[PDB]
Amino acid sequence: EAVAFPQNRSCPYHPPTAYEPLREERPLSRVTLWNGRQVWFVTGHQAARALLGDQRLSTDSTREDFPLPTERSESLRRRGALLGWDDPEHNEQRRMLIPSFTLRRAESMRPRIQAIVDRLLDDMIAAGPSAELVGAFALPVPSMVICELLGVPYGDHEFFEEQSRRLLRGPAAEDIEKAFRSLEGYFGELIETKRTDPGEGVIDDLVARQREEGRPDDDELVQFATVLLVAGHETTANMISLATYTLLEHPARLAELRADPGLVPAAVEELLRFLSIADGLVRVAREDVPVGDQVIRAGEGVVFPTSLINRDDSVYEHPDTLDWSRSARHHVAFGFGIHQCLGQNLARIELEIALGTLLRRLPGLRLAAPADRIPFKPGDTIQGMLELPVTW
Ligand code: HEM
Ligand SMILES: COc1ccc(Cc2nccc3cc(OC)c(OC)cc23)cc1OC
Repeated sequence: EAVAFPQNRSCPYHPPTAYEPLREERPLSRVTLWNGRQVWFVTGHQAARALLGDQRLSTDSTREDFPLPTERSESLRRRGALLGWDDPEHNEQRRMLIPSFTLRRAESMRPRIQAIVDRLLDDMIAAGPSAELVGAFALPVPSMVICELLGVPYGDHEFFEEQSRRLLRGPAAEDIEKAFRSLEGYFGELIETKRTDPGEGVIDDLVARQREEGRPDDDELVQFATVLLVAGHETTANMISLATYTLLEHPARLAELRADPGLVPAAVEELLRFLSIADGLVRVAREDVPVGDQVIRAGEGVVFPTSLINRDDSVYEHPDTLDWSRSARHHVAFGFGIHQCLGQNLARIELEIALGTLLRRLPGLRLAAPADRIPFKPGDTIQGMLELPVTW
């Protein structure tokens, strides 16, 4: 009768079935972790937005009291740049990157994103009448965009796409570490190069702050480049793959987007909301935080089940249904407040161009395998498809 967290989805595009009873307990419920530790489970949309702006919640997975949802994550110590930091140190870091992630900067990259998407679909269409869309499209689009974002030179695009793929797919754990060391090593060299080279992108922008205000040291700069890739790659890739699967499993919603390409921006917001692939943001209370007449005591864990929060029926009528006309505004698929996704302006435009161009170019797109033989991620990680066999 106590509900374990995290759990696997049964259906790639719905929250795990066991959480259903807890949806009625707003704004706070509770779940049990692998070791019997109980944590708060924020089911209320308004409560979730208020808590995610609260400086008394911490992302510091270095603390002995930080809830590690799995036994496997028990090995989490170094603090990860931006997300693994509290303010003021977190804001100091974010302030240096924010100017690279304006909506104007997002908008300026449309033609570069269009060219990446067009090149990958041209290659996929030329290669044959079927594809594994995760490897052929969903995985390389976001890593190639992050190339353009960071200012990786064209000649290095292949190496970068490959090493970023090993990072996610790494046949062996040794491939994941070699890829990581290879990219950190590579970012090191590219910073020296960009000292004695021109360059547009986040890396040149941070070489500029460095000179102009001593600001990012070279090790910090490498950490920023690494987290940007890691935060930007699988999230975007999994939205492309699971959005596609989901669209193919809802023929009448897919037909409305084919009919009216103008709906695609609204559709991307509704898919972010409905899919909520960044499921289960984790905090610990540093101090007592009240919510109504309930108190989250110092040292107690707080889990934000993105997928349920984005299906709060006091905000979204018929929340478990895909609807292109119902405002998906104020969704928390990119989080909210202190740690709200830095790359969300860019992510939205990648999704709009990737899905918009796929639909335009491949009107016959359909699953090339039965939908229940297609593997998807377990409950303890970013949700999404591991493969997506398609034909057209
Ligand atoms: C569909 C794509 C994406 C989704 C669904 C997504 C989701 C999220 C979420 C939910 C958070 C908040 C995590 C928490 O509060 O615990 C986050 C943070 C972040 N995301 Fe994204 N994200 C996406 C794309 C990207 C991209 C493209 C970048 C590119 C650089 C990026 C960089 C970041 C960074 C740096 C943070 C930490 C911000 C901070 O600590 O202040 N993300 N993302
Ligand atoms: C800056 O640090 C990061 C930022 C984002 C990510 C990717 C990510 N973003 C938001 C929510 C996430 C939520 C996740 O699990 C529920 C997850 O599993 C690997 C990755 C997530 C990884 C990061 O690396 C530690």
